[PDB]
Amino acid sequence: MKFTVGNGQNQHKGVNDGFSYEIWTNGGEGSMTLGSGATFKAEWNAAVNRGNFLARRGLDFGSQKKATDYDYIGLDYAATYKQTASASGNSRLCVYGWFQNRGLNGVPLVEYYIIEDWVDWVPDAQGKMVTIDGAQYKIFQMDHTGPTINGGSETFKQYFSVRQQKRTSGHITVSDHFKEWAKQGWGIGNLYEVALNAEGWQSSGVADVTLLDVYTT
Repeated sequence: MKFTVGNGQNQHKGVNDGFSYEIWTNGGEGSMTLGSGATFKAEWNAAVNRGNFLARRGLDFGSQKKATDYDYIGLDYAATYKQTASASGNSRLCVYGWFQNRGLNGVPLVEYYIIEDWVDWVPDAQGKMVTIDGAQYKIFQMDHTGPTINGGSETFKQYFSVRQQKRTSGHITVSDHFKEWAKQGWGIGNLYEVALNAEGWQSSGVADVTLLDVYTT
């Protein structure tokens, strides 16, 4: 089952087997092919000025409770991921989601990234190295202004963990990243979703996610 963007429709989002799916582009083309469960394969050609593409699948949490209230959140994945063109472009493979702050006081709206692999460029800022799942990640936060899960342009926060040693398979203790961000004093809203995300800016490539499991205990 395939969903194509950049040829009439710029987005498709839905659910299958209890896991979300979403593909979107501005100015590129691409497709996502679902597999069982949360698995999928995606391909994009957006190696054009301001070409932008995303494909992601994940577990919705309903924005019900503080992300760090969940005792354990695991994500296990295996993928092949390749960038094949770059017009001064880049891409990343990452865990992705939001902390919703609707109804919450003195808490920011957060889009978060746990970046496992990237090509040519990755976000960076003054940050701190931490050890999670036996591996080094740099954590930092930054302002961003743009469209949001809530509607049009606003100024919100992005939280990042960037894996120092790139990889395309393994176990992520997603709840340990949330704890590390919490330890910095950063505000933590209600968990919207936990997804695995392939995105590309002014690039082309493929991500074939053959294993993807997201769970909470």
